[PDB]
Amino acid sequence: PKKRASNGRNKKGRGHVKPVRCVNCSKSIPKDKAIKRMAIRNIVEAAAVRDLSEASVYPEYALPKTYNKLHYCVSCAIHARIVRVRSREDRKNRAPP
Amino acid sequence: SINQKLALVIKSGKYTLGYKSTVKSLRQGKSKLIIIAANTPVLRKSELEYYAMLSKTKVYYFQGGNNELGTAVGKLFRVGVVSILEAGDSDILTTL
Amino acid sequence: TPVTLAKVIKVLGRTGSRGGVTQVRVEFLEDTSRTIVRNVKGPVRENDILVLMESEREARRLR
Amino acid sequence: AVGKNKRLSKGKVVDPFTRKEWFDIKAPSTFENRNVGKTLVNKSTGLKSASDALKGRVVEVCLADLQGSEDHSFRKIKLRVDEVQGKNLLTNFHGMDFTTDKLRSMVRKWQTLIEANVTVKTSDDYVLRIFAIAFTRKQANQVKRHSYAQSSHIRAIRKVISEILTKEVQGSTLAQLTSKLIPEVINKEIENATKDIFPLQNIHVRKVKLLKQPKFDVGALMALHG
Amino acid sequence: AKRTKKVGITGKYGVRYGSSLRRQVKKLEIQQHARYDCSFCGKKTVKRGAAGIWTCSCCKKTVAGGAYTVSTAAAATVRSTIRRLREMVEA
Amino acid sequence: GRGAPLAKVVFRDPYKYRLREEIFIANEGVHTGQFIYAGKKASLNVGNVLPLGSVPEGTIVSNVEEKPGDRGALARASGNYVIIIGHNPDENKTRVRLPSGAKKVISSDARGVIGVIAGGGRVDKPLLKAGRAFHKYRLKRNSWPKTRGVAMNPVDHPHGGGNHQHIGKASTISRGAVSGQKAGLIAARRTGLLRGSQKT
Amino acid sequence: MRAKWRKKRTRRLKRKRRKVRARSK
Amino acid sequence: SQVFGVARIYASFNDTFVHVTDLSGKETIARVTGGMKVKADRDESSPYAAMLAAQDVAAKCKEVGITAVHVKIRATGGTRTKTPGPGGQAALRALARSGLRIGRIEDVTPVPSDSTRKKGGRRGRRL
RNA sequence: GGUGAAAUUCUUGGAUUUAUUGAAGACUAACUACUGCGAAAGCAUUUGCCAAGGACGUUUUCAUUAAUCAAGAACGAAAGUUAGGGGAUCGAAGAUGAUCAGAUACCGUCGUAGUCUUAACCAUAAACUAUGCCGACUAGGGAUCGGGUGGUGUUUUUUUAAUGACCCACUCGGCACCUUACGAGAAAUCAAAGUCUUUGGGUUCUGGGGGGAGUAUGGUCGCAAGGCUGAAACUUAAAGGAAUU
RNA sequence: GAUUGACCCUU
Repeated sequence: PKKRASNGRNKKGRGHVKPVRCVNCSKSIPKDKAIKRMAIRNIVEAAAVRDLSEASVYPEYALPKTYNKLHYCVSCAIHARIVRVRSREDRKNRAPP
Repeated sequence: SINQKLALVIKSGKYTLGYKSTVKSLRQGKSKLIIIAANTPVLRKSELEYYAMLSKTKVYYFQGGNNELGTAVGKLFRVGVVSILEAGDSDILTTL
Repeated sequence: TPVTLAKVIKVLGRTGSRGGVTQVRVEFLEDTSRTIVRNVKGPVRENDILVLMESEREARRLR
Repeated sequence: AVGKNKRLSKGKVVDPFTRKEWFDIKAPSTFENRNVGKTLVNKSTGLKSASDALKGRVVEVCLADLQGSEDHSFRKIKLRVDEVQGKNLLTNFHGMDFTTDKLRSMVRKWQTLIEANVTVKTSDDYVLRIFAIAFTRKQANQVKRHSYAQSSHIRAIRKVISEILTKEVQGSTLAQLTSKLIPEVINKEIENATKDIFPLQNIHVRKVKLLKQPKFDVGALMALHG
Repeated sequence: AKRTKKVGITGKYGVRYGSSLRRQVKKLEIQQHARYDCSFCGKKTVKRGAAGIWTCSCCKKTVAGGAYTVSTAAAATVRSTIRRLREMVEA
Repeated sequence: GRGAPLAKVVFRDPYKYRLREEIFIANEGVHTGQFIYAGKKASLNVGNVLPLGSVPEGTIVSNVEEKPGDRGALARASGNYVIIIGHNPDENKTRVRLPSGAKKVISSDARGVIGVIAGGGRVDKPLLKAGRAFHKYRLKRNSWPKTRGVAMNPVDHPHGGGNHQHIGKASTISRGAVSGQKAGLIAARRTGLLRGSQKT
Repeated sequence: MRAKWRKKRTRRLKRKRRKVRARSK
Repeated sequence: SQVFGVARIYASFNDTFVHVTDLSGKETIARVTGGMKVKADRDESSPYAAMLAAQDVAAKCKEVGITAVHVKIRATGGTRTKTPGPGGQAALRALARSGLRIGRIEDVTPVPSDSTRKKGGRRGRRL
């Protein structure tokens, strides 16, 4: 039986989507089907901020942050709990928390 | 485009094809422009340039061989040089 | 060995697979507003003093 | 890892830091701060010629450290050594490159990224590639969530940016291009020449790189000019 | 129209030498016996004299080309990369 | 006997009123009536004879001199070329890639024509015939046909003899062997079918 | 048996049958 | 005042390189890794080994003379994880606690625009 | 460098790490979306050229030229095949270390064919929306793409004509979405899978319990691998479709 | 994300 009306992906009017390699296992998955997430984090782990501020030469330093996009295959995303199995009624919740 | 302007000059204005007719018209001073194919011999191209400098005629170097020049002019043979005597309805003479 | 004295300011909660250790946050007597996340093998409660052989490490999450 | 080397001496001590000596790197005149740091080299024996052995190197220095300004902390400048003059060797422009954090900050979704590149040559025979990055922006009072461009606005923007960059670099020497690049005025020229096509925020000119260089130029002018 | 289904010019070898060898020979023999456009006079009059020699009957011009074609892909790529390097050197 | 066409190029004599004709190895694209420019300041065009120091990296050169002034030794067979891997201006030496994949460091003064040798693809055609092989070698040298040494008598070859046609001992022969012994696979590092490519 | 492997096995049987019949004829 | 070098942190998985070079990068000082500090092959990327190596390089570069560094953090990048390993944060923290002055922290992990091919097969690393 | 601890491995003739570079081949990241185009397959760096196409606008022209379609054809992912190029990466085969009772598997490092192109084949896919095409009609909407009747609604220029773009009524044509049932269905679910025992708008294809079997045989296309057409004997009471506890 | 392979009888 059809589990999802989207077929577990996001592809209506395409036919084919260029694949992406998973960040954990390097499994090839269609780009639209991935569990892509955005990781935007401080470079100093938010714990050594005091030490970096006191050891900085330059005052009022910007303290940049790192930006990347993690593309998860379905298996790796479920395993690492980026997403999880939901009840059937609330599988339809497109809204993130 | 150059091909569209050349087709318009073919349909409306006056044109001659070929080295001998082009040189004769350059001698008579009736040539208003000359288009020279890209693969024409350098000696013939330089002689045509000398004639056009003597008669104050504009020289346009087509971006193609004699086959492409003939196709642009609308013929099914090779054209090395084409002299435009008058444009009529095109702007090929007025521009460039 | 350089020994540093720190006092627990909040017992964050028990952690570890068997729960035998407790994550706490400790404040240093010198350099006010300097706190470090440490772990406890035995019991630990509010207002408790502390000896650390080294203090340049943190433990953020355990699973 | 300490003792896993199955072999350590296949073929079968002086201190390199003691054997090395310090130099000083001096920026061209186009930047405010002259001293940009120090570098090492082995002492000049008869078979190494430390002078030219070290004259062929480059240093990446932040534009904020070059100009003493906060608003240049997201730029870097490549400086390539050209002369040595008594432990105070002189450098010249190689290429500006943006910062990873800043580029990844201004690349975001629900908007269009526009990239252009031009390989125009200067008046003094420097061949350089300039990369301009612009971003379509959400207007005021707009309710639509994305505000993309329309792939013909993008082409027109790339056309005008290429024309602007060619016009600027043609006629301007490398020093003049650097001197008008620090004030990022070409960004505003692009903003003004584009604003009638799309709003297009964040017109920072991205990296510019030196593809090729002219001759040695070692005679009479860089004393005053760098 | 067609007197042979597939052998083509290799119908002179009959049944000898093996079908695969005859097929390779067929490809290269069509190539070497074709008439090529002259880049100088614009007429399809360039023929192979010997391996590497390609003469145009009209303009009386000899060209150095491939063994069985007037121009090989190796030569085309080499001339493109030589153009690229030359332009990079000049500017 | 040569698979590549030759070019007869005429130069002027700089010191005497005379025409000097040279016999070049034709590169692909060279034609009659073409101008060839040979020298240090010659331009990076197919058919020119620049030095390796003048040519840049990645240049396709042919008839490359092994030593400056030997008038061409390397990459002369049809379809062959040399890659300019790099330069080393101090103690001027150009590193090049040879048609066999070998790295060679040679002088920056060694000359070489630009392009690939004409007549390429020649060995892509089957000869199909002992007659074609006969005519190929009739004007190269008397090296054809080849009788197998295993089909001779023991007097005629190390492989001759036996009640079956077999080599008998290993066919890999030492480099230190002698004339009359060096028949087979001389100083072979390995044998058999190899799973791989040249990889330069 | 997975249907892909059953199909591959049937292909192998088919080509073996073809070879045997070719040998006989 | 301050004399500047470049810290050049490379926090891969199963190792962390912390090696300070000159401002040009052509003259290195104290190329030290967590592998040289930990015995077990599995802790070559441990934060403890990273901190140890950072202390070693800071001490040696103080013996050399450089007092401040510009931090260039780099993960394996290319087709690899592109995220920094456990060692880089501990390495820069250890430099700061060792007292080397710090300026211009930047991550320089090689990010491919259309990489060649990630390793692992289309079905991935089936573990 | 690698792994859950590890070990074929490279390495004080300097390995990995850091120069400034250079070459090659591949790819076209972030922008990138319940977004676009194409008949599907598929298609994501710039400029130019070459022809093509949908939608919209039209108080243009023709005038039924149309819908679906046996035969007959065009294209048709990947893998594969024949040659020539190319050959970085990854990598059926294979080499090889490990866990293992065994491991010619998963995991590790190499690694031919292949992966990339040029001519020629192949003609298959869970080629899927598992939903043929054309036409009509049936609760309502937050939105979006290409147009876009209109609203003396904002900016640089002149805040006091004017060639932007956005904001709101809103037609039209698309990719899709959001809550009972008007209805349908075995249900899952479906604005079509509705307007079907109140059964007929036109038309093509296909199926008739499970296996044997996509087999045998005969054709036919293909270099081959194989593709298309395609059974019977015999065996069998279930095999299947929705997850109700 | 290790090694947990197997288990002859009716509605």
